[PDB]
Amino acid sequence: NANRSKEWKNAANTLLFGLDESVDPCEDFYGFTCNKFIERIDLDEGRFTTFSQAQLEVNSDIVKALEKFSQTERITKAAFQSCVEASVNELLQYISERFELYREMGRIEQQRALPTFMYTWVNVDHKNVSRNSYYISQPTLPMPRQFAPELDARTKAIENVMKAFASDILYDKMIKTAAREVTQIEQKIAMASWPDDELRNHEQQYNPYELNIRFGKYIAGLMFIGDVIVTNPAYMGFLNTLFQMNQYPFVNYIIVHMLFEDAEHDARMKCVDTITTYMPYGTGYVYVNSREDRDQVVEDVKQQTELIMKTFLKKGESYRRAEKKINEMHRNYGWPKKLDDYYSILEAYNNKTDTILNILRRGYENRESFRRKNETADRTNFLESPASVNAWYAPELNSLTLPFGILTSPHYDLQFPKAFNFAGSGTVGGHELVHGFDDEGVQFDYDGSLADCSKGKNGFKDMAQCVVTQYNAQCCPAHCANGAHTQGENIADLGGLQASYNAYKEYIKMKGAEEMRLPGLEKFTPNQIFWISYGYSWCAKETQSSLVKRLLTNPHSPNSCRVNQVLQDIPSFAKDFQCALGQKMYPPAEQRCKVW
Amino acid sequence: NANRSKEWKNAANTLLFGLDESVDPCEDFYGFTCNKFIERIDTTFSQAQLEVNSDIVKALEKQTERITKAAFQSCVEYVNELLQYISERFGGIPFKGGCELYREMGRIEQQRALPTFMYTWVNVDHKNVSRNSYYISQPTLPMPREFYVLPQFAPELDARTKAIENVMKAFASYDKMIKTAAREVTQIEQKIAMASWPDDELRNHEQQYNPYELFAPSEGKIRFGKYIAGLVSPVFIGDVIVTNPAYMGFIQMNQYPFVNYIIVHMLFEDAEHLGDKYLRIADARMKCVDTITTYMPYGTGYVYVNSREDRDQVVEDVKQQTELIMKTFLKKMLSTLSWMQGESYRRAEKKINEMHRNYGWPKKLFDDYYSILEAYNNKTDKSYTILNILRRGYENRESFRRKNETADRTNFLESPASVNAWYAPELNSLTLPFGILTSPHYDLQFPKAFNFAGSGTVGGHELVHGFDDEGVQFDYDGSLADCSKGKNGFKDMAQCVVTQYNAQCCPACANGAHTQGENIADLGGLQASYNAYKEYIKMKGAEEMRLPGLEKFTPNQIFWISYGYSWCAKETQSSLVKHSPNSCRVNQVLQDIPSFAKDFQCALGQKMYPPAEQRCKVW
Amino acid sequence: NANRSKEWKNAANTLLFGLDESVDPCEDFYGFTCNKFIERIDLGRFTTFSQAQLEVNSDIVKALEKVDVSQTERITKAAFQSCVEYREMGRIEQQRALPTFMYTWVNVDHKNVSRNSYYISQPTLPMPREFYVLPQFAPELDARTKAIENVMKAFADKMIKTAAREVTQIEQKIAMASWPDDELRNHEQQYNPYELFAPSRFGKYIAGLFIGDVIVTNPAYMGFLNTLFYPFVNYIIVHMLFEDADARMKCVDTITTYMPYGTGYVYVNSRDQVVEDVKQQTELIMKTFLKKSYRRAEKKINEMHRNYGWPKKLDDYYSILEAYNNKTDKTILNILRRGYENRESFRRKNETADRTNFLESPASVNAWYAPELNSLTLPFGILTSPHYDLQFPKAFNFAGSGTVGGHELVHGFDDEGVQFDYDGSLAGKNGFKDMAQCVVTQYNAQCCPACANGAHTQGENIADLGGLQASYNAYKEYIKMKGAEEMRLPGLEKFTPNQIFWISYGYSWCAKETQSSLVKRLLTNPHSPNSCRVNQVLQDIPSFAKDFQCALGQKMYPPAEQRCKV
Repeated sequence: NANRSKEWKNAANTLLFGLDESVDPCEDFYGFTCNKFIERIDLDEGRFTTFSQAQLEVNSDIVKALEKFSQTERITKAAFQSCVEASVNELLQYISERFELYREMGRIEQQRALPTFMYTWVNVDHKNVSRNSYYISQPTLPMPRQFAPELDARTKAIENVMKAFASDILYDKMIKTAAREVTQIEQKIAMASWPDDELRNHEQQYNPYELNIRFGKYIAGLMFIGDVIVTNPAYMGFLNTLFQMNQYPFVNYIIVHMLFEDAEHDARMKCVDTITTYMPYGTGYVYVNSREDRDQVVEDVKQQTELIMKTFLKKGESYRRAEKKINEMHRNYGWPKKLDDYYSILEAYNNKTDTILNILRRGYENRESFRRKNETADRTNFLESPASVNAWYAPELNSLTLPFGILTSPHYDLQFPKAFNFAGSGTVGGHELVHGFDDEGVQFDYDGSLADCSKGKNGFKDMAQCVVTQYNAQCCPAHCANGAHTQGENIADLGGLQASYNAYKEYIKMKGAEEMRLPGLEKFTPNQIFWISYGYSWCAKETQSSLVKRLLTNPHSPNSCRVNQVLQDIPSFAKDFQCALGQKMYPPAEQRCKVW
Repeated sequence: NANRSKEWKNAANTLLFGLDESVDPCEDFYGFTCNKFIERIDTTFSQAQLEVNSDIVKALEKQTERITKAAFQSCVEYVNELLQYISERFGGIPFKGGCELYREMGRIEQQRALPTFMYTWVNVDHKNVSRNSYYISQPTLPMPREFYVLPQFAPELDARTKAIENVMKAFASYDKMIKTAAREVTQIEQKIAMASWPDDELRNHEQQYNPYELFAPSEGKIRFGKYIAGLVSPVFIGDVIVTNPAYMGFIQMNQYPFVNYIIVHMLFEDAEHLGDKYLRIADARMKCVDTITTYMPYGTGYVYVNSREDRDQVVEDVKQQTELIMKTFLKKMLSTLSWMQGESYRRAEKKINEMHRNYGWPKKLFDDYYSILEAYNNKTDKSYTILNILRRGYENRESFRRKNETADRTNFLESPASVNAWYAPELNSLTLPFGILTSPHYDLQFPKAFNFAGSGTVGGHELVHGFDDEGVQFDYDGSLADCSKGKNGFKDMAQCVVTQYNAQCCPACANGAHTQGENIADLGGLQASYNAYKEYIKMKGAEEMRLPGLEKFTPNQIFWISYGYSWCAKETQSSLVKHSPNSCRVNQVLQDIPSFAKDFQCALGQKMYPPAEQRCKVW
Repeated sequence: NANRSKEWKNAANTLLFGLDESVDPCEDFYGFTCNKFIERIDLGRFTTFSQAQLEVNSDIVKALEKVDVSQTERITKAAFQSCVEYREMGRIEQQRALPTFMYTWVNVDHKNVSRNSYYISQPTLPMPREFYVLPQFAPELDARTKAIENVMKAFADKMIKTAAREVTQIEQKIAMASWPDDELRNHEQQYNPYELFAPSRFGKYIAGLFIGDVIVTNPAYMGFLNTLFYPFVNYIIVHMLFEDADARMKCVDTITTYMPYGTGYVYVNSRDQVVEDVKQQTELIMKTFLKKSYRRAEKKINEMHRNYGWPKKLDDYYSILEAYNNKTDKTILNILRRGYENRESFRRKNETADRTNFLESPASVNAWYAPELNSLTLPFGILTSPHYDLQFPKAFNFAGSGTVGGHELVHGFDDEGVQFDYDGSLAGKNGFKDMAQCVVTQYNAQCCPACANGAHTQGENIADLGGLQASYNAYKEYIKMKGAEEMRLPGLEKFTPNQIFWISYGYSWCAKETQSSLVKRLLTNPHSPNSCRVNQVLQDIPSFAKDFQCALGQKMYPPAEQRCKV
C-alpha cells in the first residue's frame, strides 16, 4: 500500500539515496542507511553532512530569492552582490592605524570580530537574572588540543602567511624567528587554558571581579560597569604573569593571528554563508520573508514539540520541579517576533554604503548582540541566525529554539508521513529538550538561576558512567573515542530519541492506523521507516584524516559511532526489525544503558 | 628429570602455593599463575617488605646502630599544648596584616616536610648539569589524582569536619563556620587542581625547565626571596626553576582560607601526637620501621647490609647478572628495533654504554664511621613528639645540605631497603637495593629463570625508562638534546599499547592513555630479561632440570610463571578502585611477546594471543 | 618434552618456514598450512615438488662436474656442457620424438602379457586437449603465426598469413576429433586390434620405423583421418619448429627426460640403508591397506611387482650397453639424443614383455605406476627432502614416502585399477562404483579459489583419499608397536605427533601460481587443483578431524553426511 501522491514519492526519493539493503539491518545499521551515500557521493572537492547538504539547499534558495519598498533585504542583497570576487593595502592601513597596548587590542577585537587573549561577549549573568553582565574567558584557538608535531604544521603555516604578506612593501628572514615566537605563544595560552570536559562546573566558573594587577581600561577598546565576571581565575590570571619590549613579540602575535583570519581574501555560497554568520537576523529576515509560509511551520512543530515534551517529561519533588521547568521553557519556533518590515530594519539599523564591506560587518556583529547591555535583561531571543541549521538551548535563558531553516531538509517537510517528521524535527527538538537536563542543563532552574534543579543525582551519574563505558568500548571504525567529552551530547540524543519515538507511538495511537507504506521502498511499516529516517539524518562520510581530527575536537561523536550506538540502546527498535537475540546489535550481554 | 636438592625443593615449594592447573591456561593468564595466592591471602611486595623488616628487627634487637634503635623503641612507645603553640604561630580558624603565605609554608616544610603550594625537590640541573638547583613546583595533592573535575565523589568534606572537630575538644567550649570552612578548604583545593598539570602534560621536561632567580620572579610576581630563608649560606642566585609558571595569581574571606587549608593539612596528618582520640580517623613494627624506612634512609640500610649478609657475594653475582641483562638489552638495538634509526641508535646505545650501576650500599658505607658521618648530625636523646618532628627535620635537611655542594652521579635516591629499583634520569643511574637481593625477586641457589624473572626482571623493568618517551629527553650524561624522525614512529607505535590496555577491563577500564609510560617498560624490561635468559641458558644448555615439586613444567614456562608470580597480589576491591592495576600488567604485557604464546604450548587465536597484528612491537 | 636431535632440526626448518600460526588450523586448513610458502616466493607454476626436483638437479650438476674420468657419464657430461649455450609424419616422428597426427608407442599388449602390441593413440598438443573447442575462450590464436614469422624472417614473402589461419584450422579440426579425457577411463573400448593388411601407406608408415596385430586406441579419430585427406606439411613444420622458441636447470631437465638412465646411476652412486629403510615402509602400507572378491585384489597386491629405488640393471657393463646405442661427440645433440630416446623405447617391441621395466628416469619425483605391466615405481630421487630423509621423525617418512607410495598403490583399485588383473589383463563391485558418484559429487560441491569444478580427477582424487587414509593407519600401527617415537620436533612444541603427520602431509602440496596457469591447469590435468586437494581430502579422513577435534560447525567437519571411503 502507498499514498501514491507525488510528494510522498519525493520523500521516498530522498530515503532511497543511501538505502543499502544489501547488508542485513539486524546485523549492522549505519551501513544500511548511509553506505549508499558514502558511496555515490564522492567526497566533494572535508566532512559533508546531510546538514551541510541542507545548508547548500537553503543558502542557495536564499541566493535565488535575493537578486530581486525593501530596506535591509536590500542591504544584504547589495552586500552579497559584492561577492563575485589587491586590497591587502587596506589591512596594512589598519595595522598602521595602530602601528597603551590594551586599548589597542580592544579596538582590534572590536572592529574586526577577531577574539584574542580575552574572548568576551556578554549575556545575562547566572546568579542574578536581569542584570546583564560582561564576561572574560579563555580564548578559542585554532588547534583544539603532548604528542603532536601538528604544532609545527601550525608553525609552517604561520611563517607562510606572513611570508605571502611579505609580498608587499609600502628582512627576508627574521620572520623565521617571529614564527617560533608566536608558536610558543600558542603553547603558553593553551597549556594554561582550560581543556573542555572540565567546562561544566558552572558552580565554578562564576567568581566575579569588579573594577589581580596588570590591567588597562581596555573596555574602551570595546566601545560603574557591573562586576565583570571572569570564568578562569586560572586563565585571566595567567595573563598577568605574561606581561616595552613585550609589545614587539606580543603585538607580533595579534597581527599574525588577525591576518591568518582571511587568507583567501558555485562559490556564491561561501560568501552568502558568511553573511548569514554575521548579519544573521538580516539574512534570516530574508529567508522567512522570502519563503513565507507559517501554517506548515507555526504549527507542525508547535504541535510536534509540544507532543514530544509532554511525552518525555511524562515518559519525587524533582519530577515536579523539572516539570515546572519544562512547562516554563520559552520556546521559539521558526523565528522570533520582531518580524511588514520596519523594526527589523530598526534593530538592524547600523549599516549603509554605496575587505571594507567585510570590516563593516565584523564590527557590526561584535556590537549587535553586545548592545543589549544598556537595555534590560531578556529571556526571549536567539543565540544565532534563524537561517542556520541546528538547534540550541542556552539554559542561561532556558530558551529552546528551532531555526526555521532546518525544517525543510530531511528533518522536516510539510506533506510527509508523520514518521519522517517525527524523526527529523521531532528528534533534534527532543534532543534539545533533554539537552537541558544532562549535567549541563541540570545545574540550572526555571529562571536561569542556580541552586540545583536536582539525591537522584546518583541515578543520574549511574547513567553517565555506564554510557561512557559503552562508548569507550564501542569504537568507531577509524584509534577510538573519548568519554565524558562525548557523553556531553550523547546522553542528550540517547534520551531525546526515546522521547520522540514514544511520541510517534502515542500520536499514532491517537489517530487510528494511518500507517501508509511509503511509496518507493514499499516494504516496511512506518516504524521501520521512522528509524530509517533518524538513521538517515546523520548520514555523512568524512575525510579519513579529518575523521580523527574531528574525532577529538568534535564535542559530539562521529556520525556512525552515534547512529549505530544510540540505536543499540533501544529495546523498542530491537523489536521493530523482528531480529534474533545474541546478535551484534543486542546488549543482553553488554547491557544497554537504559538511560530512562 | 630433576635433581634432589634442599634449595630447589624450596623454589619448587613456593611454585606450588601460587598456581592452579584446574582453570584453562590461555583463558585469563593472570589466574592461571596466581589463583592460590589470591585464594588464601587477604600481597607479594608487602610480603617481601614484611620479611625484610622483621629481619631488620631481629637485627636491631641489641651508632646509626643506636640511632635507628632508639628510633624504633620510640615509635612503639610514647598531647596537644605544645603543637598548639605551633598552630598559634598563625592564629587559627574562628574569628591579619597580609602575611607572606609562603614564609608560613617554608617554615612548615622545613619543619615537618609537609609540601603545600610547592613540592620542591632539589638536585642536579636538567640542562647544564654541574650543579644543583630547586624545582619549586605545584603540590602533590592529598586526595590522590586531580579528581577535582569529573565526578562529585568528594566526602573528604566529612572526613574533614570530623577530623577538624578537634577544637571544641582542644581548647574551645559553632559549627556553621566549621562546616563552611571545611567545604572551603575543599573549594580552594579544587581551585588548585584545576591549575596544576595533569600527568599527561608532564612528559616533556624540556618545557618544565625554566631557570629563574629572585630577580626574575620579583619581576614576575608579588615574596620568594623572603620565602627561601625557610630553606648555611644559600644559593638564592643559583638557577631555580618554577617548573609550572602557571601560578594562578593571588580579601579577608579569601586570605585566611589558606591558613585554614594549610593547618587543616598539618594537623590532618599529625593527629598521632594529638590525644589518643583523633588518631582514630586514620603492624606496629611494620608501620614504625617503615616510617624510618623513608626517613633516615641509610641507617636501616647500613644495618641491613652490613648486618645480615656477605656483601661481596651477592654483589659480585648481581654485577654480572644485571650486566647480562643490560647487555642483551643493548642488543635490543637498532639492529633489533624498528622505529629507530642509525645515529639515533648509536647515541642511545651509548647512553647505555656510559650508564652506571649501583648495588646495595652506596659506594661508601664500607675507619667504618664515614656513614655515621653521612647521617652524622642526627641528635639522639632518650633522655617521641619531639622525636619524629626532629627526624623529618633531618631527612629533608639532609636533602638540602646536599644543595650547595657539587653534583654527583652516584645519587642514592632512597633507602636501600625499599624493594624496587629506581632510575633517576635527571642524572643517570641504575641503583638496585640489597633489600632486593632477596626472595622471590631473587636468591643465590635457585633456577636462573627466576633470577631473571626476579632481580632480572625488575632490573630491566626499570632500565627501560632511559628509552621511554621520557628517556629520550635526557641524554647519556643528563641534559636536554632530544636524544633522537624516529619519534613519529615511536608515538604511533605506542598508540598500539594505548588501545591495548584500553579495551580489557579488570573489575566489572583503567583507561590506558594515562599510564602509557610505565606500561611500556612493563614490556621492555621483561622482553629483555627473557631474551637474556634465552642467551645465558643456551650458553650452557643444561640447566633445564625440571622442578622437583612438579615435573610437569618446562625450564622455560616457569620463567613467565615466576614473573607473573611476582605480581601475585590479592588487591582487595576497595583498594582496587582507590602504575597500572596488576592483573592487567600480567595479562596484557604477556600477550605481546608471542614468544610466550608459543612457548606455553597453547593454540593461537586464543584470548591470550592476537592474530597478525600480533604484538605492538615497540621493542 | 621435545627432542633436540640436530637431524630433526634440519627437517623442522623446512616445515616451519611454510607453516603460518596467524590463521587457525581448522578453517581453510590448506591456507594455514602454507600461507607462508605462498607469500615468501618470487616469480610459471612453482611448488614443493619443483622445489625438490630443483634441489636434486642442482646436486646432479654438482656430481657431474666432480667426476669426469663410465663412458655413459662422460656422455651426459659433454651433453651438459653443450647445453649451457603418409610416410611423412612417421619419418618425422622417428627423427624427432615430436608427435603429430598420431601418437605412437609400444608396450605390453593388454590381451596377454607376452607379445609387445603397438599402441596408436590420438596425440597430445602443446596446449590442452578440450580447451580449444567450446563456445568459448579466444586464446593466442595467432601466436602460431607470431612465432612462425619470427624465425621465418631470420631464415631470410607473405604466405605466412594464410598458412597460419590454415594450419590453425587443421588443428581445430583435429582437436574436436580427439577424445576428451572424461572417457579415456575405460579400456574395454580402446582395445580393438588390426593387422598390417587391415590399413586401407600405413604399411609404409610403420616402415618409417609390425607384422603383429596393431592396436588403435581410438577408432572414431582414426577413421576421421581418412576423410581429412599436401599443405599439411606446413603444420608439421610448425610443430617441429614450435618445439624450439638458470639454464643449469632447463639443461639438466632436458637431460632427465632424455638420458633417463645415466643421470640416475651418476646421482644414486655419488645407499644400502636407504633401500632397506623404505623396504619396511612399503611392506607396512601394503598389508595395512589389505587388512580391510577380496581374494583377487588380495593376490594382485601380493603379486604386484614392487621396485624400490631404481632399476637393478644399473662395474659398468650393463649401464654401458643399455645406452650403448649412443654416440655423441665434439646443440645438434638435441636432435641426436631425441632420436636415441624414442628409438630405445621402440626397439623393446621386438623383445618379449618383462615385469621389471622402468617407465622413466630415476631422477625426478612422482611415484609413477603402470597398471600396464603391474608396477609401483618410487624412483630413488623422491625419497629425499621433505618427503623422507634417512633419519626424520617417523611422522615424516610416513607422511612422505609412505604417502606417495600409498597414493600410488591404490591406483590398482580406482576407475582403472579395477579393470586390470596382476597379470596385466582383464575380463558386487557395483558397490564401489556407487562411491564414485559420492566423491565426485561431494567434491564437486567444492571448488577452486580464482572453473570451480573437478569431475575428471576422481581418479587421482580417490587415489589420494585412499592412499593417505590408509598410510596414516599404517603409521598408527607402526607406533602401536613401540609407543615412544612421539618425541615432538624442536622449534614447534604446540602439535602432537599426529598433528605433525598431517601438517607435513599438507605441506607436501603447497604452491603459488599465476591465475592464468591456474585456470589452464584446472582443465589440463589428472589433478585436483592443489588447494582443493588438501582441503577436500581432509574434509574426509575422520582421524584428521579427530586429532584436531575441530568441533562441529566449523567448516571442516560435517560428519552428518559422512565421508565416503575406500
